[PDB]
Amino acid sequence: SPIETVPVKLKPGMDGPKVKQWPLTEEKIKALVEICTEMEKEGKISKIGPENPYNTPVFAIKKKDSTKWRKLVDFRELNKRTQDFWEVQLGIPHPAGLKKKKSVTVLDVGDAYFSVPLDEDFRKYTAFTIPSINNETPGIRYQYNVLPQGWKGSPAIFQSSMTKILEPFKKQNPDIVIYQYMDDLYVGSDLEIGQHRTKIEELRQHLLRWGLTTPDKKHQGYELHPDKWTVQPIVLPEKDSWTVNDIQKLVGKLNWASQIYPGIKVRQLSKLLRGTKALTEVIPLTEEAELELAENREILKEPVHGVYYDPSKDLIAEIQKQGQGQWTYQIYQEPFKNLKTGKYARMRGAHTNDVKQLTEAVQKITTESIVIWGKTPKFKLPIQKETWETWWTEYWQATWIPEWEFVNTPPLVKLWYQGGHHHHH
Amino acid sequence: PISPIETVPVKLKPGMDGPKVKQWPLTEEKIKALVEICTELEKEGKISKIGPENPYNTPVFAIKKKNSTRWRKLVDFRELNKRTQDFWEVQLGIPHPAGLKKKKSVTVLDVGDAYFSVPLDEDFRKYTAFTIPSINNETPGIRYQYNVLPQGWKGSPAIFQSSMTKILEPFKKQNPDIVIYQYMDDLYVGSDLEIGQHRTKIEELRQHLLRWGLYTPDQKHQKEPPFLWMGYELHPDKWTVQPIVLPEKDSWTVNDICKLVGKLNWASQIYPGIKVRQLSKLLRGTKALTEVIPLTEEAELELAENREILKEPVHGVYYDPSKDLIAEIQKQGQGQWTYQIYQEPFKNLKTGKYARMRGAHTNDVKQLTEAVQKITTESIVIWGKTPKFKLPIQKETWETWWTEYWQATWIPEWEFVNTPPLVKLWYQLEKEPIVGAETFYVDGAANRETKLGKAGYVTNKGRQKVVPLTNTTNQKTELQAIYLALQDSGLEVNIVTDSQYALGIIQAQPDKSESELVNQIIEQLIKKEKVYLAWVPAHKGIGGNEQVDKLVSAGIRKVL
DNA sequence: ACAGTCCCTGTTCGGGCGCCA
DNA sequence: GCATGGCGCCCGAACAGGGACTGTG
Ligand SMILES: Cc1cn([C@H]2C[C@H](N=[N+]=[N-])[C@@H](COP(=O)(O)OP(=O)(O)OP(=O)(O)OP(=O)(O)OC[C@H]3O[C@@H](n4cnc5c(N)ncnc54)[C@H](O)[C@@H]3O)O2)c(=O)[nH]c1=O
Ligand SMILES: [Mg+2]
Ligand SMILES: [Mg+2]
Repeated sequence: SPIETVPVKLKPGMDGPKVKQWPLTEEKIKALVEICTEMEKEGKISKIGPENPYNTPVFAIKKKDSTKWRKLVDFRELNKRTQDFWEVQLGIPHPAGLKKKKSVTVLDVGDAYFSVPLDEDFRKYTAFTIPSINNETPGIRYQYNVLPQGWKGSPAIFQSSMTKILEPFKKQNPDIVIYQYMDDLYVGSDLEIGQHRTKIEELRQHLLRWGLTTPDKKHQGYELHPDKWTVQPIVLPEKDSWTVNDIQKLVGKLNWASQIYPGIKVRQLSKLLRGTKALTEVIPLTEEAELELAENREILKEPVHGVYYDPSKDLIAEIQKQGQGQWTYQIYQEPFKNLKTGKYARMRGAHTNDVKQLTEAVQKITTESIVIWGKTPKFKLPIQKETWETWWTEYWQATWIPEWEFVNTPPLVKLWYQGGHHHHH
Repeated sequence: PISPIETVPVKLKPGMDGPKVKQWPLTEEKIKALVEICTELEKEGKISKIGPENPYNTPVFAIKKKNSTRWRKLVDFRELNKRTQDFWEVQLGIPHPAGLKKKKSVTVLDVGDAYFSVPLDEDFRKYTAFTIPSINNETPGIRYQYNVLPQGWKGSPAIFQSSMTKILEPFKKQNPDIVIYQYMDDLYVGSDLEIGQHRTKIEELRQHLLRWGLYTPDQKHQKEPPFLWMGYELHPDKWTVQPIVLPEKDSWTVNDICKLVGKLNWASQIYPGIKVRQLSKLLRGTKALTEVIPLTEEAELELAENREILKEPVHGVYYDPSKDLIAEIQKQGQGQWTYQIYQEPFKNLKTGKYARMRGAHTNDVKQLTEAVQKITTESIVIWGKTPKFKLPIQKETWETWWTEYWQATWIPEWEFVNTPPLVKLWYQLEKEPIVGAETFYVDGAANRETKLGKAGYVTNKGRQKVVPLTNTTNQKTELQAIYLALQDSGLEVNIVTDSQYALGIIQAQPDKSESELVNQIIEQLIKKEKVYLAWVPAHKGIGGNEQVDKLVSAGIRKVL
């Protein structure tokens, strides 16, 4: 009784990944060495030498409600070089469903993949090197022999199986929608939370009968609710009186806004500052001014036109630090053509660590993207490369990792995406 | 004896063949050395004489050893390496004494002819062919072909290190409690057994290797407190760098300065306060190793003060996992920072410095933050954790900062220490406009062909000014304007502008810069009492913004 | 209303040196 | 006319990207 494999043709003129390993902490290493000994015992991975010219970094993480360490490979770069494989030859289709469901749960089904053996040729590319503290010894190198947790190509192969494992469950529950994105399974229903959870518990079960494992938690809501997700846009402050400074700033936003919506008119308001005056000096809004203002304030309600998602393009996510622990982001494909826009609040049961927040925020944005387009956005992170590369792993909690990019560009547009409208009480 | 360990399979890059580079002129005297050596490696079976059919070759040569008492054969496989498959290096970093724990007993061994004890993949051997000239060069010498790891190959270092790890795997399993640091063929074995028991294991090990071909000459430290390891002197309770000898000379060449700073920087490990800033400026701009650069004022001085530090030797104390670490940093000089990590107050675990100045305009907080991050990383590499920080910065200063800077930012657990100088923001821009203060509307413009420029301001109190500029950039002018506005400003001023570029630099509260102008703007800002810069969309006809423009862009965009 | 160009700044990569082997 | 791998530092050139003029349509 043999067990087959799918050959993973790598794209022409494509070289494997060669990324140096980033230094891990005392525990991270410890746990990683253990995870690796077993995996090597259970024949999941095998030790390799330096004749193999490839590499990918790895690290570990400890999830919420969980006190077990999970190995995590950053095949992010391998994914990029193996895209035609999992996005064309064998691609998991994204159903517009759970975007709509009232509740979605995410299961770490990924462990299933260890079950199928990985092609022999493609194996060379799964190499990884474990570092040693204070460099006692030269890094140990291993490579997978089975579908690995984190490669987009793994979920591409298992598709054949996973579908069969689910035909039954999908039969008795014709309304629940399940999406498989990498190591995860998004299970969404319109049922009641109590019943929902139960159906989930039933799904976990269904999986066990087919030998699949789903890490369980120490159990101290969690699940995502694609309803309380609301795209909230720009709001022109509303005040009783107005000063030059104010009108200027207002024309600021409005001007910037005219880029998103072309309806914004600034003509009349501009007239108010017709001539060089002092800043604190007060100015009364005229008849034609007040109209225009309100005229504009109205426009900012109807979202732009031409915001049609297009799978053939990347997905870009931008985060703005609003401070006070408040955050804001926009996701788009073409400039000024936002596909969504939300915010991000404070931590419950935790502290206010500037970085960590972004980390949480980034993950937040990512799943929403998964659920909605079944694709990951490219993040433009508002933090220095080092600051971030120093601690994002220390707070990370997802099996996948987005493609980030750094950038600095202050609120020149003077708080272009936050709270402004507050008149006297 | 060669080794019984499986060879690592190696190949040349596709489409490429072996090297056929001829042997170059060698010292008749030197040759002796190689001929001597090759006769040995021959009987030992490490290399082999080869026939006429082998078309490959590669120039070889010798070089004095550690004690110049012998010679190490080297090969110039530079041409081979380029035609050889890539390898992933398994050497990730370098051990460090400060990351070492105490052990009742210690020993350190080395492997005689280490490379030369690891079999070289068979089929690859062809290309390792070379040629040894005759003592008088009458007729072709002997053509030899390596059978073991040859020095000067991409593959040797990584092959060995990987193979040397496989060898130590069994041994390591059986004695989990022994500690073995392996850098190449260099072994440091430390345990908590008794001197005698120790020697035993060491005998197992030394023998264990011997079964694998890893010979072990009696030139390995046994019962000696001063352990010579990785360039350090390892003592029972303390350690230090090995004799560090700064060069002493009247005039210096570019290269001489390098050797210097590299020496001094290697001393920064434990010798606190070492600075190479100025000394480094000497090698600014394209130069040549030979060129003889002159030691300026500072440099002469720095090298001096830096020379008076290496006078009284220092020591570092080993690592105790039983108590969290501490890293303290202080502001050395403008841009420069030095730190030291310890567990006990006076007993420095290790020291260092951080001078890298990143960016055009920054300030101290940001640089301070950089060091924190630099050390944090370096700490995880050595100890695996992040230490607690003692920083010369007001808890209040920082909070203001991270809660006002637009980028995400953070420092780990840290406590304030009042050890001057102290980091602080030198001024803050007002959140709201200041009542009853001259409101300067400022701009400037320039011709990207004539390079001429007018930077001007105009206020609500009817005051006005424009200055002409020789060769400037449309950006700088906008800067100049704000300068003028700040010069001619009062003590409380309002400045509106259309230049994000400008506005941008200023909003991050800089306290340093490579830009002359900015330092002036900086200086001027400190002196101020209540500043407030505003922004306004250019060419939008707003308030005074409209006017200044009209002015400053007078003779640069009139007609074509 | 959209390329083509310029200024300015940031990141990577290569050279030299130090240190270990 | 003199090699290899690894890390560190410093320097500067090369390449990238983003806002703002500029010219032509
Ligand atoms: C510094 C340096 C290192 N390396 C690479 C290649 C080299 N591996 N080898 N072979 C490995 C370890 O460096 P190491 O500094 O240990 O040199 P190596 O191992 O080559 O020789 P080693 O230094 O260990 O030998 P010595 O310390 O000079 O002498 C040891 C003594 O032991 C006796 N001895 C050694 N071998 C034998 C034998 N087979 N039979 C009898 N006596 C022996 C002999 O009397 C000699 O004085 O790093 C390199 O390529 N270039 C370099 O510049
Ligand atoms: Mg040796
Ligand atoms: Mg301007």
